Amino acid sequence: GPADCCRMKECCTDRVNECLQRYSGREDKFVSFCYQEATVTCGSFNEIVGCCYGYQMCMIRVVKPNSLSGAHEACKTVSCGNPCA
Amino acid sequence: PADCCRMKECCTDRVNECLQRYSGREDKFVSFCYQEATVTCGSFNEIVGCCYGYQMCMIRVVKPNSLSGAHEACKTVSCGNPCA
Repeated sequence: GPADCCRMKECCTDRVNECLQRYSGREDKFVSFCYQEATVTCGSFNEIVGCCYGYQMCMIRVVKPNSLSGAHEACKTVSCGNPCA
Repeated sequence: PADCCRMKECCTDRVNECLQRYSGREDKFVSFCYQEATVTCGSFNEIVGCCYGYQMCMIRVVKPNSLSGAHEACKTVSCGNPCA
């Protein structure tokens, strides 16, 4: 149950990044898994949407094996979209 | 493309700028300026507005001629649920 949507976003992108850092060499295959993990820990206002949906979509588009950091740096500021639906 | 961080920053900036027009009477204009900020920055629920926690914080803290301190105190406060 997040108290603030922006804090939720910051938490979201940090946690996804760290999680994907655990999956080095296969990061692209774990973007969704790590996003779900981040949604549980950081919370969400709609669990279907999660803690930052635009970031998940960006990372799915961009993340390649052993290339995590550039993808995260590029995607972390993208608009999350509507947290409600 | 909406973003709640950008929305929050827009919200508090716009409320502050709006209240800067009402020097000496800021306390009476907090809600007005929050409506102005909500229209300008957008919201995910128009009744809730662009940052509800900030509105309530400013209602509590803003006194005549002390706007900047109030804004500084309130601008990082939790917005609450943007949806309802």
